[PDB]
Amino acid sequence: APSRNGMILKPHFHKDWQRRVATWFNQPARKIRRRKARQARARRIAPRPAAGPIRPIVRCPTVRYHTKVRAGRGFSLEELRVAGIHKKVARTIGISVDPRRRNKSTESLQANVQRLKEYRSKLVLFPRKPSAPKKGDSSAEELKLATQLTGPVMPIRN
Amino acid sequence: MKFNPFVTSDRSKNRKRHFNAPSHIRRKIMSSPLSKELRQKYNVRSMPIRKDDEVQVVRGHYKGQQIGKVVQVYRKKYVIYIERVQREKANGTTVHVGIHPSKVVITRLKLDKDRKKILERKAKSRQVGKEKGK
Amino acid sequence: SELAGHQTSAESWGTGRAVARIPRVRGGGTHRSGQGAFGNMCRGGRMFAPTKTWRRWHRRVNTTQKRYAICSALAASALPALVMSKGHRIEEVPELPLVVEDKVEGYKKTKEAVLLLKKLKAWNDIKKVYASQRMRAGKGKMRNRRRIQRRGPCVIYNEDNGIVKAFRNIPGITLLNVTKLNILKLAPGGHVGRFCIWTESAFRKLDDLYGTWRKAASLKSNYNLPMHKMLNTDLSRILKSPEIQRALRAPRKKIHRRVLKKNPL
RNA sequence: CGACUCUUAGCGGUGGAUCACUCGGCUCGUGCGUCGAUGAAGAACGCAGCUAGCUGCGAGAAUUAAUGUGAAUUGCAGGUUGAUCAUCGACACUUCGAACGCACUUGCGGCCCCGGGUUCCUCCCGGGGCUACGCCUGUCUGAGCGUCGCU
RNA sequence: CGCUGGCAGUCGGCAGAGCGAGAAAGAGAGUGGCGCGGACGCUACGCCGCGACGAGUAGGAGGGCCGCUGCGGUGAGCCUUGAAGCCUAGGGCGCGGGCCCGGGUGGAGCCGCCGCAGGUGCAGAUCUUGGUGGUAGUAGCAAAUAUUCAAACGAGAACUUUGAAGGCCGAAGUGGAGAAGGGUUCCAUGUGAACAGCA
RNA sequence: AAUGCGAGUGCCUAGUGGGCCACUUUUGGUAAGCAGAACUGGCGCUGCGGGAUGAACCGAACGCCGGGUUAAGGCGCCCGA
RNA sequence: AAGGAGUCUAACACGUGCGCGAGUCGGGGGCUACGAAAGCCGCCGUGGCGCAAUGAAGGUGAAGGCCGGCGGCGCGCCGCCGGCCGAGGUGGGAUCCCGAGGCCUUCCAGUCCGCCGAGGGCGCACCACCGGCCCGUCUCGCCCGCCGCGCCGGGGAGGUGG
RNA sequence: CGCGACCUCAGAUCAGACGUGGCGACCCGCUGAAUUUAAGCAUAUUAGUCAGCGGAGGAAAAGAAACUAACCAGGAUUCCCUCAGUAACGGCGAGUGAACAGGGAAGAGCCCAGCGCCGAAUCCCCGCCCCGCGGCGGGGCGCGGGAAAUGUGGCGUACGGAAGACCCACUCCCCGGCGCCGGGGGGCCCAAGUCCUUCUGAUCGAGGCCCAGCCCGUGGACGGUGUGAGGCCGGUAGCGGCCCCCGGCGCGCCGGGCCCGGGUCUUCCCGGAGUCGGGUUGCUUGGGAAUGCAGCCCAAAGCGGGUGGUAAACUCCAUCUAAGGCUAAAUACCGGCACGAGACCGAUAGUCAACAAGUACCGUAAGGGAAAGUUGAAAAGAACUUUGAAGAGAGAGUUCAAGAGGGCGUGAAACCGUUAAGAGGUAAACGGGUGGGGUCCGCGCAGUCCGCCCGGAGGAUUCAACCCGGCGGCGCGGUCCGGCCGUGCCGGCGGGGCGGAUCUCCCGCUCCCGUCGGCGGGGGACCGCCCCCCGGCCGGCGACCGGCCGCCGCCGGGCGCAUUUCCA
Ligand SMILES: [Mg+2]
Ligand SMILES: [Mg+2]
Ligand SMILES: [Mg+2]
Ligand SMILES: [Mg+2]
Ligand SMILES: [Mg+2]
Ligand SMILES: [Mg+2]
Ligand SMILES: [Mg+2]
Ligand SMILES: [Mg+2]
Ligand SMILES: [Mg+2]
Ligand SMILES: [Mg+2]
Ligand SMILES: [Mg+2]
Ligand SMILES: [Mg+2]
Ligand SMILES: [Mg+2]
Ligand SMILES: [Mg+2]
Ligand SMILES: [Mg+2]
Ligand SMILES: [Mg+2]
Ligand SMILES: [Mg+2]
Ligand SMILES: [Mg+2]
Ligand SMILES: [Mg+2]
Ligand SMILES: [Mg+2]
Ligand SMILES: [Mg+2]
Ligand SMILES: [Mg+2]
Ligand SMILES: [Mg+2]
Ligand SMILES: [Mg+2]
Ligand SMILES: [Mg+2]
Ligand SMILES: [Mg+2]
Ligand SMILES: [Mg+2]
Ligand SMILES: [Mg+2]
Ligand SMILES: [Mg+2]
Ligand SMILES: [Mg+2]
Ligand SMILES: [Mg+2]
Ligand SMILES: [Mg+2]
Ligand SMILES: [Mg+2]
Ligand SMILES: [Mg+2]
Ligand SMILES: [Mg+2]
Ligand SMILES: [Mg+2]
Ligand SMILES: [Mg+2]
Ligand SMILES: [Mg+2]
Ligand SMILES: [Mg+2]
Ligand SMILES: [Mg+2]
Ligand SMILES: [Mg+2]
Ligand SMILES: [Mg+2]
Ligand SMILES: [Mg+2]
Ligand SMILES: [Mg+2]
Ligand SMILES: [Mg+2]
Ligand SMILES: [Mg+2]
Ligand SMILES: [Mg+2]
Ligand SMILES: [Mg+2]
Ligand SMILES: [Mg+2]
Ligand SMILES: [Mg+2]
Ligand SMILES: [Mg+2]
Ligand SMILES: [Mg+2]
Ligand SMILES: [Mg+2]
Ligand SMILES: [Mg+2]
Ligand SMILES: [Mg+2]
Ligand SMILES: [Mg+2]
Ligand SMILES: [Mg+2]
Ligand SMILES: [Mg+2]
Ligand SMILES: [Mg+2]
Ligand SMILES: [Mg+2]
Ligand SMILES: [Mg+2]
Ligand SMILES: [Mg+2]
Ligand SMILES: [Mg+2]
Ligand SMILES: [Mg+2]
Ligand SMILES: [Mg+2]
Repeated sequence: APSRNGMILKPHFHKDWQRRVATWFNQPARKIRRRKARQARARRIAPRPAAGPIRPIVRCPTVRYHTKVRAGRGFSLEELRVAGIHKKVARTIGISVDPRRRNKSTESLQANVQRLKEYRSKLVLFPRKPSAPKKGDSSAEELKLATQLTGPVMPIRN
Repeated sequence: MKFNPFVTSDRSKNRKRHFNAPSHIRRKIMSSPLSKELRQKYNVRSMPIRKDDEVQVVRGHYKGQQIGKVVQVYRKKYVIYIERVQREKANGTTVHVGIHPSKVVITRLKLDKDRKKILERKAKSRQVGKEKGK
Repeated sequence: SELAGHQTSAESWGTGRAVARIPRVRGGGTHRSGQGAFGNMCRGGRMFAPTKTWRRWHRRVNTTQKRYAICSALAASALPALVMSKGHRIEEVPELPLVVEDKVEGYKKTKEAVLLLKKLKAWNDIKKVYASQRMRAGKGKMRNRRRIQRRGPCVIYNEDNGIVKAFRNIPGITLLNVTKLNILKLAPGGHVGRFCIWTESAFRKLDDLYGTWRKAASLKSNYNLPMHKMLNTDLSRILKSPEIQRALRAPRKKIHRRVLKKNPL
């Protein structure tokens, strides 16, 4: 029976909700597990960055967010083709690639091309054979100063 | 303070593992201190007690300057029977009064091939700790 | 357990049979036969409103109030009467913001810590902790809370070069980093005024963590010290000031008790 | 005064409350996350010097071997080249059970190989190995007035 | 309950001790004609003074230095020179909830204060479980004709055993054998604790 | 105009929603300790003195006490007078 | 004798305490024995709620007044460019401001510090009312704009619904 | 007639393999209610939930768009926050109820069929030789056997691909052994009091341990030991040690494979059918002229098809490529193994089960299902004497204690026995008021002290005042010298850090010819605040003072020799 004044409330507690109750008492336990897995991965890829491959400059759709910019899934094949990077070799040097992306504009395309060029200038590439250097790789003075990057590679700022 | 996450501080768990310990664990549990004459000679503070050890009581009714051979090491009630610590029953038959090994101090060890090795292991591991401190 | 008191199969005998209509255990040649199964009043059975795991155990407190309580607990530790009323034996302590030098962090033996606490005249608090070590009262002894004592002085350090190992075996001594100050250890029991021993590298970062009233905190994003509701709090000196005293009426301190009415007739 | 009855106290019974203990639960969290035709889970029946239950084990039956440890087990007897415990990687593991020769009475077989019997002559007895269903690949033996080719 | 009353003025030899009185306002400043002394107070969430008032079901609110259990602090708390619990024709306090001492019993832990938390207070629910009364040494040990004498064993005999009687079942039996079911109840010896509603 | 009294205002809100009795007015009914209304007071929710007894009648409403005096009733004895 | 019955979670309302304040909140994530705690992040404030309402919706979206010059209507109005003033008023209203005069010691003038006070004011919050503005809708109407001169867009006055 | 192929189909205790069943907390595929709510009830709600059935794994499932969107566009799946109790569904009642965008946790992509080109270039099995040999593999032979042209393998898959030619560029990828180089499991061990007095039945209690403040402490967690132990013992701490086993991370070598790419033109090729889709029926969904699924009927196309949240026609757009397949992680876990912890319960509680508990017992059965902890520190568990047939006693003895005597810690209430006291014909009990008798208490039975003064008997190493030294208080020392602070204020031929939606030499990259314009990036200037040095006042030192000086107070030591002062 309703009281004098109040809301008409519709609580969704008419099923057997007490069977499917999810408690969060293992939340500080899963945070430590995720942190230990993150640090184990970061030690497994020792000079590679801990965040992973570099993500491209991406506009957001759906007019509430069309002014912001974001990290996307991968660089498009048009962007890699203009930058001069083969699509099956880009994933070996930490460039994230997805083939689904299109390039409607020119300004975002050239921005991601410049993004690829500046990452390629910053890439310190170790020889495939450690005892013998190769042609397209870094010299020995840069490998001894090569460290591990923390956080996202070339962070995206509005 | 204990920092090992795999060692328990639970009272019931420690009481359970103590009172349901296997016999070779009860041997290490039922250890006795050495006298100060043997301590300076062997550099060993305590040893597990054996059957043929001469030992001296320091606590209870039977404490004094008397030294007795262990009659037996009855590890089921966590206790030893020593040579002259005994009690007359009603009928006149004497039975051994049990003393805990922690309330009794060894004045003479029974030296076997293994118990020399135990003293040497304890002495080496004490001198490694002394060298680590120094 | 949610199955407690409900693992039985039982149905009420109903009216008739001169029994009180409670559910009863089905059949059998045993003691548990028509014996009363469900309900809070019955032996065995299920309790009234069984406790559930999804009770709100945790509370969240606003960050500004947590910092405000940290500031109030820290400012109360530099006052004499408030640390005396916490019971800490500090009658021979030379200064109440007890600040020591930075070689204290390089201590690695507890003998150095004990000797430092004796030279700072703080060892009488550890003696009071030793005198206050006793057994607990009640059911906490069989729930791994058998021995209780008194919280002693708190030692605050900037960097750890062995000071936690040097001090951690002394009963009552707790160690807190400057950047990780805990209200639960700065004011144990909810009462302000715990005795604190600082180092100078510890003492020179409080103006960086909290700021003054004109310079904001540099290690926090945007935190200032809270404002005072009342600047001069010594209302005795406020009240017997000539500014206030001239603008008062005369005090009417004469007691006029009741008059016994005599009959004039 | 006495019997009986009522009240209170002392002491004694009946009863097992209260309190103090706790090798037990409940809840939360972590790591691992592994059964079976090479016979699982479950069940039955046995096994100890004196042994009913519980526990452990399987005719090698409160255990064998190996390794670690190092002088006991124990309620009573009996007897360091390693007693007892723990680990367990070797060996062993009765009957029913998906349960497997046919059935479920603990009944009836069939084939092969051995030992007594006999002196390969089949009987009889004892022992051992095979003998379930479905299905995959291959083999062997076949069927068809199925489609043909040739004598 | 109201006076949304009064008291920071304990203003002391750096002193002058007051604001109850019918009549808005200052015991105001300047400018010219010896003896070293003086109770209590004020946990201001405290203390003090005047009046008026006091019923209570359902119900609502406030205060509990009322009570139980556990946690964070705190009593340089209590304790084998005796804790908890229990008993008491003992001494008391509080309107009350309740509490503190004395004696005895007992043998190992317990409490006060400031906060926190709850599975936190019983006279009832034909409440649950366990225990015990009156009834009450009462109802009752009454279906199927019946027992008696002597002896033995034994601490003990109406009931056991043996003998002598008197009886019954009276061949569709109170006889002699099986099936189902039972599972050692069969047989020998010993016991008389418990059972065989007397023994 | 007299008399008397400090008022005004806003939220949240339990319980209740079977009633009954009496003077007067009054409907149906032969009538009812019957059924149904109006007004006010009670009982319910409330003890106390009296009506011997007593939900409602008369008096009077209640913190724990001492002294005095009354109300409604009473003052042969029970039983104060 | 013992056990024994308004509990826990979620949602909402109102009151109360705290912190910050047109903002506030890390609850999710990440960094770095008690501690599964505490601390920190600010280009982790995404996001929630509040700061703007109204209409079914397309949509729209919260003072004006005076003066000078110009154009039109026949001294006022409308439209058009420049200047200045500017967030309403009436009544009640705690508090606060001024002060005619006065608060004694022998007697008058006589400055400063206070205290009271006739009368007069600025008026907090809040209430009643009258106006004003925003959105929907109705009625009466005359005008202004240009890139598309139009079944275009924008405005005025008077009621009324939120 | 016979013989030989192929097809289709049989039988074998043929040779070699595989499946069955269990558990099932979490997962996948079906099937599937009614209690209940709607204050009735039938649609709805309960709820795609309980029950039923099948199938797995350490996770499962899902998963690299026939997608979201309508934007300046994003870009596999799974999970968290928010969207959101919203759009929407609903006797539009009760109630039900998503998705996108955004922020994160994690992040990984791929392979066929077709279409084509390569001498079937491919795969399986048996015999022998040597090696590996405890997850049955490697090379070498076999005029050995099969599978496969009704299509195996290599290239190749929607992100395009293939082939030829032109150019540029590759000499190092994978696995298996041999042997060598620095996390997990197990075993053993490592500090310091039984030091002196003292309580006890026993101490782990209490007191002390000098100037190494008893000793150790990277060890003061816990447990045991005759109460309550850092130092008696096991342990605990420690990037502590020693000894085995397994695995990972690497190097050298042998036997093998693989004999490889990128770019611009040119010529070719390119897709999954009783499936999409349509009608209808039934279930389902928030999905509403039909969200998904399924039965029946109809039944495709290739500038095609699907989607574009209102049915339909026309016309543009946008976006994917269905009808084939694989894939870790973040996520779930009341079952199992092994652990740790607790503001939980403390034997009528907590699991039914602290104990010979799914046991005893009941029911033909499916099933139902208890009760039940405590001697003592140590059995030292009561020898022996005596009565009785014995159970039972009486002595004696043990123990600190039998007032702990084998269901024995503490031992309440109800109920009963006895002793003592009091009482008794209106059942008992009760409230108020006294009285009497008891039991104990007041450790009652000559009755309170305190201050001042006077009087009388005494006794001190004694008063005031002065001297010296120390300490404290106050000081408008009108304004003494020196410091410190200021949620104080101004200045500067001052040095610096944060912030700004105040402005502007080199540098990356970009359009047009080393020239010439926009934009990503460090200075540099400006402004605000703060910090540190300088001068000035102001104000404080009562949350925050030092030295001299002055006054006062107190202490200690002198001097005071007693008409002072004090003591009983
Ligand atoms: Mg209501
Ligand atoms: Mg229960
Ligand atoms: Mg208690
Ligand atoms: Mg009695
Ligand atoms: Mg047996
Ligand atoms: Mg062996
Ligand atoms: Mg061995
Ligand atoms: Mg048969
Ligand atoms: Mg009242
Ligand atoms: Mg009593
Ligand atoms: Mg509780
Ligand atoms: Mg009761
Ligand atoms: Mg009778
Ligand atoms: Mg017979
Ligand atoms: Mg017969
Ligand atoms: Mg009998
Ligand atoms: Mg009536
Ligand atoms: Mg009333
Ligand atoms: Mg009345
Ligand atoms: Mg009458
Ligand atoms: Mg009276
Ligand atoms: Mg009368
Ligand atoms: Mg109770
Ligand atoms: Mg509020
Ligand atoms: Mg075969
Ligand atoms: Mg279905
Ligand atoms: Mg209904
Ligand atoms: Mg109903
Ligand atoms: Mg119904
Ligand atoms: Mg199910
Ligand atoms: Mg299966
Ligand atoms: Mg498995
Ligand atoms: Mg999978
Ligand atoms: Mg998505
Ligand atoms: Mg919302
Ligand atoms: Mg309707
Ligand atoms: Mg639904
Ligand atoms: Mg999304
Ligand atoms: Mg991320
Ligand atoms: Mg092919
Ligand atoms: Mg694709
Ligand atoms: Mg102990
Ligand atoms: Mg001591
Ligand atoms: Mg200890
Ligand atoms: Mg000590
Ligand atoms: Mg030790
Ligand atoms: Mg040790
Ligand atoms: Mg260790
Ligand atoms: Mg389909
Ligand atoms: Mg259905
Ligand atoms: Mg439905
Ligand atoms: Mg369209
Ligand atoms: Mg449409
Ligand atoms: Mg596909
Ligand atoms: Mg697919
Ligand atoms: Mg798949
Ligand atoms: Mg923990
Ligand atoms: Mg139980
Ligand atoms: Mg109990
Ligand atoms: Mg007991
Ligand atoms: Mg005793
Ligand atoms: Mg006892
Ligand atoms: Mg005890
Ligand atoms: Mg007892
Ligand atoms: Mg009597």
